[PDB]
Amino acid sequence: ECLEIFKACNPSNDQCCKSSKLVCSRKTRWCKYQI
Amino acid sequence: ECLEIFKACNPSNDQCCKSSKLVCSRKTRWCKYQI
Amino acid sequence: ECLEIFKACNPSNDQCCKSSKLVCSRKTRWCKYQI
Amino acid sequence: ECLEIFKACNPSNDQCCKSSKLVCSRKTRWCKYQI
Amino acid sequence: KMQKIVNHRAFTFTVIALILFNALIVGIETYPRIYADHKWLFYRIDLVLLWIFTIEIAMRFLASNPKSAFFRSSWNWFDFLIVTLSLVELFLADVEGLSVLRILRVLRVLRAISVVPSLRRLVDALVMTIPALGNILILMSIFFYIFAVIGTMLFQHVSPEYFGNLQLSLLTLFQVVTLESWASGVMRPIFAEVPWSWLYFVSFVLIGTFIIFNLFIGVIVNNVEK
Amino acid sequence: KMQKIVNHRAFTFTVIALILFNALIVGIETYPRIYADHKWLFYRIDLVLLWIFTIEIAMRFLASNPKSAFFRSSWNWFDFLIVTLSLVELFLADVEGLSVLRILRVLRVLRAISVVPSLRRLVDALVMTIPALGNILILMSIFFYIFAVIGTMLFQHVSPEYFGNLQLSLLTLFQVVTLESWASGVMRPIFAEVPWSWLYFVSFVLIGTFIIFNLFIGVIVNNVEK
Amino acid sequence: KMQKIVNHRAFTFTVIALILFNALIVGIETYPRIYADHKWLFYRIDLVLLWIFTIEIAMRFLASNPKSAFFRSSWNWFDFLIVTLSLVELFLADVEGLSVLRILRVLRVLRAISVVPSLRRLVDALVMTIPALGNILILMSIFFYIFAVIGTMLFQHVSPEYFGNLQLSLLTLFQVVTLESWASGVMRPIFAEVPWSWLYFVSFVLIGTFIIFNLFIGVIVNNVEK
Amino acid sequence: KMQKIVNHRAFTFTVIALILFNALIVGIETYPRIYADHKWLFYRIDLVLLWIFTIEIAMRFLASNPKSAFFRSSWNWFDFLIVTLSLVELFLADVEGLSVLRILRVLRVLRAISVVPSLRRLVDALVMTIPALGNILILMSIFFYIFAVIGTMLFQHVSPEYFGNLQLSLLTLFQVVTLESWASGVMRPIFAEVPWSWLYFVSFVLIGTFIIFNLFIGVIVNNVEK
Ligand SMILES: CCCCCCCC/C=C/CCCCCCCC(=O)O[C@@H](COC(=O)CCCCCCCCCCCCCCC)COP(=O)([O-])OCC[N+](C)(C)C
Ligand SMILES: CCCCCCCC/C=C/CCCCCCCC(=O)O[C@@H](COC(=O)CCCCCCCCCCCCCCC)COP(=O)([O-])OCC[N+](C)(C)C
Ligand SMILES: CCCCCCCC/C=C/CCCCCCCC(=O)O[C@@H](COC(=O)CCCCCCCCCCCCCCC)COP(=O)([O-])OCC[N+](C)(C)C
Ligand SMILES: CCCCCCCC/C=C/CCCCCCCC(=O)O[C@@H](COC(=O)CCCCCCCCCCCCCCC)COP(=O)([O-])OCC[N+](C)(C)C
Ligand SMILES: CCCCCCCC/C=C/CCCCCCCC(=O)O[C@@H](COC(=O)CCCCCCCCCCCCCCC)COP(=O)([O-])OCC[N+](C)(C)C
Ligand SMILES: CCCCCCCC/C=C/CCCCCCCC(=O)O[C@@H](COC(=O)CCCCCCCCCCCCCCC)COP(=O)([O-])OCC[N+](C)(C)C
Ligand SMILES: CCCCCCCC/C=C/CCCCCCCC(=O)O[C@@H](COC(=O)CCCCCCCCCCCCCCC)COP(=O)([O-])OCC[N+](C)(C)C
Ligand SMILES: CCCCCCCC/C=C/CCCCCCCC(=O)O[C@@H](COC(=O)CCCCCCCCCCCCCCC)COP(=O)([O-])OCC[N+](C)(C)C
Ligand SMILES: CCCCCCCC/C=C\CCCCCCCC(=O)O[C@@H](COC(=O)CCCCCCCCCCCCCCC)COP(=O)([O-])OCC[N+](C)(C)C
Ligand SMILES: CCCCCCCC/C=C\CCCCCCCC(=O)O[C@@H](COC(=O)CCCCCCCCCCCCCCC)COP(=O)([O-])OCC[N+](C)(C)C
Ligand SMILES: CCCCCCCC/C=C\CCCCCCCC(=O)O[C@@H](COC(=O)CCCCCCCCCCCCCCC)COP(=O)([O-])OCC[N+](C)(C)C
Ligand SMILES: CCCCCCCC/C=C\CCCCCCCC(=O)O[C@@H](COC(=O)CCCCCCCCCCCCCCC)COP(=O)([O-])OCC[N+](C)(C)C
Repeated sequence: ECLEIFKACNPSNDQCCKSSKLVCSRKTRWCKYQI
Repeated sequence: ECLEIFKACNPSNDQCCKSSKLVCSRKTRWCKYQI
Repeated sequence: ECLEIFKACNPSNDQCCKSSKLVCSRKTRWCKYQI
Repeated sequence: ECLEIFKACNPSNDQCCKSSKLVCSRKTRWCKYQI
Repeated sequence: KMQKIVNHRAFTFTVIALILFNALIVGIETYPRIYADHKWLFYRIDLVLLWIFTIEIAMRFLASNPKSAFFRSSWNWFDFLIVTLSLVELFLADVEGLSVLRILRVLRVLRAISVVPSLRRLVDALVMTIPALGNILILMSIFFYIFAVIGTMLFQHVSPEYFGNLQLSLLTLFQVVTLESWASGVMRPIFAEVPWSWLYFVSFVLIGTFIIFNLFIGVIVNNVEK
Repeated sequence: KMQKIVNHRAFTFTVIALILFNALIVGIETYPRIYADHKWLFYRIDLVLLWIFTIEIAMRFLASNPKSAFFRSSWNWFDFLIVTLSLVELFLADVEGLSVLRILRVLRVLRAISVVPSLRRLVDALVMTIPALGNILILMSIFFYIFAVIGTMLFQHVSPEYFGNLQLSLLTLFQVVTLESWASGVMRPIFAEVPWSWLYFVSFVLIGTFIIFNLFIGVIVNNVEK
Repeated sequence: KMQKIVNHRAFTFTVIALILFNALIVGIETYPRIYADHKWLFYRIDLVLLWIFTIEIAMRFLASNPKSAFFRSSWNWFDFLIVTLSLVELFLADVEGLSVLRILRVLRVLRAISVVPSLRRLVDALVMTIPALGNILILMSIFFYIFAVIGTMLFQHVSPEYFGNLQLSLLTLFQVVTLESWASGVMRPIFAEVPWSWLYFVSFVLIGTFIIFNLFIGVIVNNVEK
Repeated sequence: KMQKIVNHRAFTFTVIALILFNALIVGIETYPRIYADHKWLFYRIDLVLLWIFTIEIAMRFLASNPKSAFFRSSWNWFDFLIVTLSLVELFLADVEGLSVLRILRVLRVLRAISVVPSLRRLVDALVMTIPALGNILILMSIFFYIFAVIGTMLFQHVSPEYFGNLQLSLLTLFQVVTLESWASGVMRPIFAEVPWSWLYFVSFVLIGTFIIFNLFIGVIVNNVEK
């Protein structure tokens, strides 16, 4: 399952659900929104 | 006949009467005085 | 005779008496003192 | 014997006693301390 | 119900200490050597500081007449906006840095003016006395505009670096009212081509000064009197 | 008979809008790209503005005690002369531009000082307080003259660019009272040849300053008092 | 018992003469020619001066309420410390000169302010009126810090000579509040690369000035009033 | 017996006209073309002016209480000395010009301050208020001396053009209190070699300013009060 916002994502494997237009990052070591 | 001041003159054909020392121009598209 | 001070001297011929240590000039066209 | 502080030392022959860690100089022509 | 006296000298000095510490850390982080190494440490420090400031503003909000406005004080607005924009880096889009978010962390230092009573008291008047000027600012603006338009339309082809545009020359006219080599870098090289230019600068440097000077005197008989 | 109240807040704000619009248009027309293209449009706009300002001044004249002077107010004189000289481009000889008529269109903006009551009120005093200075201006003029003559007759052969003429050096002495590199561009290179010149500049820079400064203080005890 | 009146106009003027003579001698000794030759003479003069000043301070101490403090007057402290550090060259380690002891001999001249009653009276107020400023100094310090941090983190790679470090740029920001070619040496060459930099400088030069200026006015309504 | 009223508005205006005419002529004679040609005419004009001024001062002397002092007024002393030194060119040794006698003819213009009542009245106070300063001048002199000695003994080998001598650097310290490129021409190139020099200049520029500024305020609470 794809986690939402404020979720410890992975630099290599992006789990950021694309349904809510998200893009995992490494700066904050978690998932945030995309524009 | 030669028109006086404030008269829509022509850039090519100057109708500015020379009796009153006039010189037609194009800037204001009419006839004005000369000095 | 040699004239004293304030005397119309001559640029060529100096009449400035040397007894009173004088030297005729041309700037003021007369004789003045010397130091 | 080795003199202590404030003693007219010699530029060539240093009499500054080394027990009190002293070094004779020439600037003040006497013996002072060393650090 | 948060109706106890929770904000006293000790809490205020905790706040001040945190502000000074954030200032020190933002200062340090401007060294490349000292940064590359402890990057992680600096980032996590910043995170903790951000949270401890957010909860600070939150306590400030709640503990004091929540249903009441609380928004009268411009200061509280300042703190609010700073914390908001700084958090948005966490819950919004793409606002990493780009030479604009770090300025926010730095500006975070101004709260040192909000805390210290004397500083706030001073800045209050130092601001309120702007509308006192009012007109004179409009006069200087009109003069700047006139002189900028004229300088453009005249010297736009002789000195394209100082009077190239309506604004490129609005900058020259600003450097010339502070008197920075307006005679050795700005004018002396123009006055060599258009020989009647000595008017333009001289005239400006007089009027400009004459205006500025008077502004000065003004704000005196508005203060030294009372 | 034009004896009704035809000049009120609405009409004044129409006038102000027209002035601001002419300002904006004169600003824009200082861009070559934006000009070459819409040349005709700009010219015709200017024509309409000129007419709508002439009829403005005409209404101002007629509607208010025509047989009476109406010429007391220096301002009305200013507007009158501006509109006259700007119309003369239409009924006179050869006054196209020649880097002198456009300055008139620009100067047309100053009427923004005539309209706004506060601005007129301010400029009134800011002018009236010139004759207050009076003397000090004469003193500075005498000093400038003395120092310019001396600098000429002394350095006219060492620095022909700064002290070449009675006026070419009246400009140097002006750049040196504003303190623009008077020690690094004006003096330092002269002081290298005539070694006793350090007097001339130093002396000036003192007296000049001492004079200017006092002028300053003067206009304070003429204003801050009352 | 030293309880007679041993300090009167004559003794004070002896002290003043000695101070002026030490000033003259320290001035002279700054000429290499005049120094190499009479080295011995200069050194021995300095020795005698040092002793005659030490015994001076010693008399000052003893003759006036020894058991009493005598240390209230900051001045006596100044003289004391000067003489101490200057003697230490004789009874301590290695303190020949090294571009730091000679500054002490020179500073020895300031006692000319301690002796002359009017000078001491003046310096007293000229100092006491510093704490009056107080805040404004803190405000200027905060502003300097903010602007220095920002300038560093922004231009640290475009102008490494002016904004290279947190302090290397704390110097640029000082040269720019005095308005030394901040537009021709500091900004003009940066504004060529980062085109939005014109904000940074302009903003500074405004606020800075606006702050400084007000400080000025402040210290007036603190003095000209009373 | 010269006891009639021989000095009235008409005579005063004759004097003023003569002064202005001598001013104009001395101005003109500073043009080489206009001089070579009419040399004789200019010289004879100068002669007549000199005589008509000598007899002027002579009438002033005689007609007014000769046996009385008449020497109280410093002004009469000024006119006297000017006319004396200018005549001495006729009855003394070798004083043609040598870049020093012509300065006298020029200075002859200052009498325009003696004649005009308002100008004399103004200069009177503008001078009398110097002793008011007094101390502050001594303080600035002491500071200049200290800083000049230190700068010499420190930078005399790094910057021999600015700090070469006790006086060669007394000039640099004067150019640096007026803030002429003291950071771009004086310091920036030194600070590159002796890296701890940033103290010296900074410190100066602060104290110097702090002193000067206060002097300013001083002369205000000495005037604006009364
Ligand atoms: C009470 C009454 C108050 C009186 C006040 C009087 C003020 C009256 C106000 C007059 C308004 C001035 C009109 C400016 C016209 C600009 C339009 C333009 O052509 O821009 C050009 C670009 O260049 C720019 O980017 C424009 C930058 C804004 C101009 C800033 C000057 C503001 C003057 C205010 C001075 C304030 C004082 C100064 C000190 C603070 C665009 O043209 P282009 O380059 O050829 O490119 C093609 C167009 N394109 C880019 C769209 C594709
Ligand atoms: C009441 C409210 C207070 C107002 C204060 C607000 C500000 C007050 C006024 C501000 C405006 C000041 C304008 C500065 C003049 C600049 C002239 C210049 O140098 O350009 C040209 C001057 O051209 C000449 O030949 C000399 C003529 C002088 C022009 C005078 C303009 C009219 C001023 C009347 C103003 C009315 C004042 C009314 C104000 C009251 C020089 O270049 P050029 O001509 O090309 O020369 C040849 C070049 N070539 C070699 C390539 C051929
Ligand atoms: C109460 C008492 C008040 C006291 C005030 C004292 C003032 C006393 C007033 C003294 C008057 C000064 C006389 C100047 C003589 C100039 C004549 C001349 O030779 O010109 C030359 C050209 O050069 C020019 O074009 C002349 C420019 C005008 C001079 C401007 C200086 C005004 C000094 C005012 C300073 C004001 C203060 C400064 C700051 C505002 C012409 O000579 P030429 O080059 O060889 O060429 C051949 C001649 N030709 C050209 C005709 C063919
Ligand atoms: C009461 C009303 C207030 C008055 C205030 C108004 C202003 C007050 C005064 C204003 C005038 C100030 C004049 C500045 C002096 C400049 C000197 C200079 O540098 O030129 C020369 C100095 O020549 C020397 O040899 C040094 C002698 C000093 C000259 C002093 C002039 C007399 C000043 C008395 C004034 C009386 C003051 C009375 C005023 C009251 C330098 O060049 P040079 O000589 O060629 O050197 C060799 C060159 N060579 C290498 C090519 C050979
Ligand atoms: C009421 C509240 C008041 C608000 C005031 C806010 C003030 C807040 C205070 C903030 C404090 C600022 C922290 C600076 C961190 C420096 C540490 C450092 O890295 O140094 C570096 C060297 O460089 C140096 O030598 C340091 C020089 C001292 C810095 C001077 C700036 C003072 C800022 C005050 C401005 C005052 C105003 C300006 C005008 C007077 C060391 O790092 P490195 O080079 O990589 O070498 C390896 C490390 N090593 C050297 C140890 C081996
Ligand atoms: C209440 C107490 C009084 C406060 C007074 C204390 C001081 C007051 C404030 C002091 C701080 C002032 C900061 C100066 C701004 C500098 C901007 C700059 O030039 O850098 C960059 C601007 O980047 C841009 O793109 C333009 C955006 C403007 C930035 C505005 C910052 C926010 C200001 C809000 C402040 C809030 C004010 C609240 C204060 C109240 C330029 O470089 P770059 O971006 O890299 O450009 C491209 C470079 N390249 C070519 C390599 C790509
Ligand atoms: C209440 C108390 C007041 C406190 C005030 C403290 C003042 C205390 C006063 C201190 C007096 C300073 C002593 C200077 C010694 C100079 C002697 C010398 O060696 O000259 C040298 C030449 O160089 C010169 O020509 C000398 C020029 C005069 C020096 C001017 C500085 C005045 C300092 C005042 C500053 C005033 C403030 C500045 C702003 C106005 C000569 O040496 P030489 O080159 O090797 O050549 C061989 C010698 N020979 C030339 C003879 C053959
Ligand atoms: C109460 C009346 C008011 C007084 C106001 C009057 C004025 C107030 C004071 C005025 C005097 C101010 C002196 C300025 C300092 C200059 C230092 C400098 O730059 O030179 C050297 C600093 O050498 C160093 O190593 C740094 C040490 C700092 C020296 C501090 C001096 C003591 C100040 C205490 C003063 C006590 C204050 C007491 C005043 C009260 C730099 O050169 P260098 O060392 O050679 O460096 C290496 C060069 N190399 C590369 C070739 C190797
Ligand atoms: C706005 C008020 C002005 C005042 C006027 C006063 C008298 C007016 C004086 C002269 C008037 C006319 C001068 C004759 C020359 C005109 C044309 C010309 O050729 O210029 C020439 C010189 O012209 C100058 O250098 C201007 C002199 C500047 C005076 C500044 C005094 C400041 C007053 C202080 C205010 C403080 C006290 C308060 C008093 C207000 C330059 O051109 P050129 O020589 O032919 O050179 C050939 C071209 N080339 C340069 C490329 C080589
Ligand atoms: C107007 C009042 C003056 C004050 C005098 C004070 C003491 C007078 C001091 C010295 C007096 C005489 C100096 C001896 C040298 C004279 C001849 C000479 O050769 O000059 C030499 C140095 O001369 C200077 O550099 C001048 C020093 C400037 C002092 C400015 C102090 C400002 C006071 C601050 C006012 C604010 C506080 C208020 C106080 C008022 C230069 O020539 P040179 O060395 O031979 O070099 C060879 C030629 N070469 C240069 C091409 C290489
Ligand atoms: C802080 C307050 C500001 C006021 C704003 C006022 C209006 C704001 C005006 C313009 C606003 C925006 C300008 C449009 C351009 C923006 C981006 C840009 O490209 O800049 C351009 C021009 O930009 C400038 O030159 C800045 C103009 C300086 C105005 C200073 C006025 C001082 C007010 C007086 C205060 C005293 C009175 C009191 C009033 C306060 C430069 O970049 P470029 O052209 O693309 O060049 C290409 C890159 N290159 C440079 C390497 C070649
Ligand atoms: C007098 C009062 C001072 C205040 C201190 C404040 C904090 C003190 C800050 C720093 C203190 C010590 C700095 C650490 C470095 C020291 C040694 C050093 O190497 O210097 C270095 C930097 O040093 C500077 O650049 C000086 C910074 C100037 C501060 C001016 C602030 C004005 C305050 C505003 C007053 C208005 C508000 C009112 C507040 C009063 C330079 O040397 P380097 O980097 O090694 O370079 C190698 C050699 N090289 C240069 C040839 C390449």
